[PDB]
Amino acid sequence: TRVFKKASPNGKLTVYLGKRDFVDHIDLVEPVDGVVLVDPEYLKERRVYVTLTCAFRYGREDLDVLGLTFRKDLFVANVQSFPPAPEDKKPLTRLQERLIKKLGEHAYPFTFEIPPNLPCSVTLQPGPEDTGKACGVDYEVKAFCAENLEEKIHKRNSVRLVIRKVQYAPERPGPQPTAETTRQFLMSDKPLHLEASLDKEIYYHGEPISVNVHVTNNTNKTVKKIKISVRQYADICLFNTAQYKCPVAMEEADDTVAPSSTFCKVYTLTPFLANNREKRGLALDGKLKHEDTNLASSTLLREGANREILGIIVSYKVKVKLVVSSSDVAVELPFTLMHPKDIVFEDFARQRLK
Ligand SMILES: O=P(O)(O)O[C@H]1[C@H](OP(=O)(O)O)[C@@H](OP(=O)(O)O)[C@H](OP(=O)(O)O)[C@@H](OP(=O)(O)O)[C@H]1OP(=O)(O)O
Ligand SMILES: [Mg+2]
Repeated sequence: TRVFKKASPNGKLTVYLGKRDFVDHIDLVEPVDGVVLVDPEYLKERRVYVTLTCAFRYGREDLDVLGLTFRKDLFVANVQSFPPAPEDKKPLTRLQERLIKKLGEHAYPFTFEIPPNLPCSVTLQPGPEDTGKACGVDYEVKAFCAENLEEKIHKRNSVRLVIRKVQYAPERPGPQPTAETTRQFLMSDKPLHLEASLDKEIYYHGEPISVNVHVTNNTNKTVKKIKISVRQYADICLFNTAQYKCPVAMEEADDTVAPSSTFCKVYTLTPFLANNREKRGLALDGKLKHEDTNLASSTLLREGANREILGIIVSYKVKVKLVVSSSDVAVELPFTLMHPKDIVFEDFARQRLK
C-alpha cells in the first residue's frame, strides 16, 4: 500500500495517512484513519492531540492564516492520542494495525468520522474584476504537543495538513434530463420546436457529456447556428453573499435547419479545469497550483437542509441555444458533477502544476 506522512518542524512528531482525499457518499463518509509517531522522552508530561477542523474562511486563502476577514467553524474533533485514553476508543482500521507494526510502540492511532451532511472541500478564487475576495471550506487535520488541551500550540512540534472531503454519487436509473420549448414568431402560428436531453444525470470530472438535440422547424425561417454550453453557478452564501456564473464548456456549430424540416444531432462537451484554469470566478475543489484539483462538484442538499451552513453552493447546467434569423430559442438541462474513485511512505504535500 501507499501512505502519506508529514513531520513537525522539529521532526519530533509525524503524522501518517493513507489518503489525502476522503470520499463521502450520502450514506457514509470514508473514515479519516491515521497515526502519529511520538518521542515520549522529548515530551515529559506533555501530550499529543489531533484535531479535525472544518471551517469556511473568507479573505486570505488557507485557514491557518492571519489575513482573513471572516470565519465560521462548521465542525471540530479533538482527540487524545499519545497518552492512550481508554475513554476515547476504537476498533482500529488496517492501514493502522499495519502501520503501528512498522513504526513501533511509539506509533499511535487516531480516527475521525466526518458527519455526512457537512460541506465538501470547495474553494472559489475571485478574479481580476470581481469585487469579492477568495473563500472556501477546508478540512484541517492537526496533531500537536501539549500538557493541557489549552497550553499554547507552537508551529514547531505541531503539524497541519489539509485533507479533502470529495463527493461521489453512484448514478441511478432514472430518466434522462429533458427540456423542450416551442416558439411562435410575429405574424404566424407556425412553431419552432426545441428539445434536448443528456445521456444521464450524473457525470464525473473528465467524463464527456452527450447532448441529444432535436429541432422541429415548422416555421418559414431558418436556424443559422447552434450553441451548446455548460455553465457553473456558485453562490457564496455566508460572509458577503454573491452569485458567480461561469461557462466551463462551449461548442457552437454552424448547423443549419431549413424551413419546414426536422433536425437532429448529438453534441459532446467536456467541462474541465484545464481549459479553464485561466478563468477565475469559478469554484474548484482545491487550489489551482495543485495538480489533482478539479472543478467544484455539485452541492448536494436536502429537504429541511440549511443552505447557509454549506458555505458555497455549486451547480451545473447545459444550455442549448438556436440562433434563428431573433430571440434565440433555448432550453437548459441541469446535471450533477461528481468525483470518480509494502507501505512505502510518501510526502503529503500535493503535487504541483507547470
Ligand atoms: O449563450 P451565449 O450566446 O453565449 O450568451 C451568454 C449568456 O446568456 P445568453 O443565452 O442567455 O444570451 C449570459 O446571459 P444569461 O445566460 O445570464 O441569461 C451571459 O451571462 P451574464 O449576462 O449573466 O453575465 C454570458 O456572459 P458572461 O460569461 O460575461 O456571464 C454569455 O456568455 P457567452 O459569450 O460567454 O457564451
Ligand atoms: Mg454510476
